[PDB]
This record gives sequence, C-alpha cells and structure tokens, in this order.
Amino acid sequence: IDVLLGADDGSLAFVPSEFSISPGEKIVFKNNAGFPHNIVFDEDSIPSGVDASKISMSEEDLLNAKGETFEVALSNKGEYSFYCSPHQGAGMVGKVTVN
Amino acid sequence: YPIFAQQNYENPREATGRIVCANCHLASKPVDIEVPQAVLPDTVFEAVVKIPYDMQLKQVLANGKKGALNVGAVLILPEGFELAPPDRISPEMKEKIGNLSFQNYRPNKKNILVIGPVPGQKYSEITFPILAPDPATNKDVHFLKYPIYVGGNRGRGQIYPDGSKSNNTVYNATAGGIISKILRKEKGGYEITIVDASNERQVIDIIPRGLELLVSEGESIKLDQPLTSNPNVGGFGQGDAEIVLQDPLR
Ligand code: HEC
Ligand SMILES: [Cu+2]
Repeated sequence: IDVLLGADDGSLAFVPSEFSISPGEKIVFKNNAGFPHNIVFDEDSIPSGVDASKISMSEEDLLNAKGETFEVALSNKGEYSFYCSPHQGAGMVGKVTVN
Repeated sequence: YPIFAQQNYENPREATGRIVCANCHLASKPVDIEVPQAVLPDTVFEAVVKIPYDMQLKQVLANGKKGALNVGAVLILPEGFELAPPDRISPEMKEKIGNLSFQNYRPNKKNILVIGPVPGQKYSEITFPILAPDPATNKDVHFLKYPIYVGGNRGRGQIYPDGSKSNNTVYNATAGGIISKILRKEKGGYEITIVDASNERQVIDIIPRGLELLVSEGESIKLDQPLTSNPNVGGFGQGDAEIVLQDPLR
C-alpha cells in the first residue's frame, strides 16, 4: 500500500491515515508535500513483543526531498499507532491494523 | 506550529488582541521586537523579533525523550507592507536572515508573515526583511504611524487542532477518590486506577511517557488534581511596535 506524507493541498496528514493490511504486505511511505517528514511507530501503541526500532525511522532521521520513501512490512497482527515526530502536534498521526 | 493557525484561523489576531497561537501554546514567555522609528517609501528595513529562553532547558519531545526547543513567529504588518524581494535584499542582510523561508499567512494576506518551526539555538532572534509601501503608488497607504504585532513561540504546544492534549502538559485526575493501583508500563507511561468511593465507580487515567507522577498508591486525589509534573519549559508571548511611514520631504 502507498501512503502519502502530506496531502496534495499541503495538509500535514498521512493519506490514507487509517488502513488495514495483511501480514508481510509492504507499506511505502512517500514524501509528497510539507516535508521534511518521518515515520515513527509508538513503542507503547504496537503489538506486544514487537521491536519498534526494526519498523520505524529514528526521531532524528528525516525524509526532506519530494519522492523520498520509507518502506516497511509488518507481520505480527494487531493495531500499530505511528506519527511524524516534527508534525505529531499538527495531527499528522495514523494507525494501521494487521489482520 | 504556524501551519495549524493558518489552516483553521483566517486572521491570526482575535478581537481581544491575542494571537491564535496562545490557544494551544498556553505558557506565557516574553517576546521582543526592534523596528526603526521611521522608514521612507519603497525602502527595505528589518524587523528583528527576539524569542529568548534559557538554552540549557530540555523539553519532552513527542516520543517521551527530552530535546532542544524550536522557534516560530507570526508578524502582522499594516496593509501595503510585504516581504522584501530577493533583488532588494542586501548581502549584509542575506547572511543575517540565514536561509529562512518566510511564508504568507495566506496567499491573499501579503502583510502577515509566518516562519518556523526553526531550531532555537540558531534562530532565537529572527530578522524579517520588509519593504515599505509608497503612497504615490498606493492610494490606501498614507504617511502615518502604523501598528506592528508579533507572536513568538518556543517549545511544543499543549493542545492539538482536534482538542487532544499532547504529552507536554499536566495530566489531571478525571475522578476524585483513592489510587488503588499504579501500573508502570513496559515501554514507559502509566495506568492509574482511581476508586471513586463517593460514586462507587472505578476509573483508569492513562499517563504518556516523558512525564513523572506526583502521586503514590493509597493517596486520596481530588477531581482535576494534577497527577504529574508540568513538563512544559517553553511558552508564547506577543509584543507590538509603531512605525512612522515618513514623507521624504517635511
Ligand atoms: C493548536 C491548534 C496550535 C496552534 C493554533 C499553534 N500551535 Fe504551535 N504547536 C502546537 C502543538 C501541539 C505543537 C507540538 C507538535 C509536536 O508534536 O511536537 C506545536 C509546536 C510548535 C513549535 C515547535 C516546537 C518544538 O519543536 O520545540 C513551534 C515553533 C510552534 N508550535 C509555533 C507556533 C506559532 C508561532 C503559532 C501561531 C502562529 C502556533 N504554533 C500555533 C499547537 C498549536
Ligand atoms: Cu510530517
């Protein structure tokens, strides 16, 4: 599934922000508008036993050019809450469910 | 951020005179602005805004870790005044503005400029290159004293645009009673169980990571009593200046 970082009107949001995927399916986050952006998974809001360092960017890492992508495949089932560290207060947050 | 005010507030100054960043940026901290006493028509001048704060302060970042603060500001100029173009900006002034990108609050509002978030260690004082208008080429601009308003913020805000609180604010108890259990979570954060003996009701208040608790198990808490410390070290402030668009004669 492809998720845009920043809407086509410059809105600070993941498009889509809430979606479901099968285990092993890849999620391609691509820089679209309002960058720099990054994708960080909430360590306290993912399925138990999952290492957030294996599926997220570092809070200090950033995608600062249009078209830059970060790909990740989730296998454990459950809900995963993620966010953009610099725009988390903007409401640039999302949640993916692996079913 | 300056984009949250631009996205849902058509004008940044409210009828009370308060700038809309104070709706989410709740701590008050001083902001300063130095502007030349008078300027001539069609001349570039600099509006320097100061957003000072102790630089050894570390705020709670959106993931619980502590880090440095970022600065942002909104400059409200009179109609006719706008950001000076690049060909009119001197080289002694281009190194002063670093490499900041001043954006218009909205494409129709060319007299309201916003900048940030930018790192506070580098931009505690920002220089806005403004071009003074010309009354001979603008019939609504006159040689008069004009008000200039500025809003300066440093640190993460407390409320998001949907009304949700961030982890950079105080977490209050949603019910009075006695704390029967405090579950310290694996990756940080807490789960506090309050037994409201007066209403025979059990409520669980969840606290995010990056915040330390001020309560112990078996302690009696009142409704809205602060259960954690206030982790906000930033704040928003506003100031105003008066500029005289001067006639080149007398
Ligand atoms: C509520 C809708 C807000 C309005 C209006 C404004 N800001 Fe804001 N800002 C808000 C939040 C919740 C956050 C935190 C985002 C996060 O998760 O980190 C912010 C953050 C900033 C920052 C960056 C702080 C830092 O990283 O240290 C700055 C520089 C900032 N905000 C400035 C600012 C200004 C000047 C505004 C008025 C135009 C403004 N914000 C409005 C919430 C809200
Ligand atoms: Cu982002």
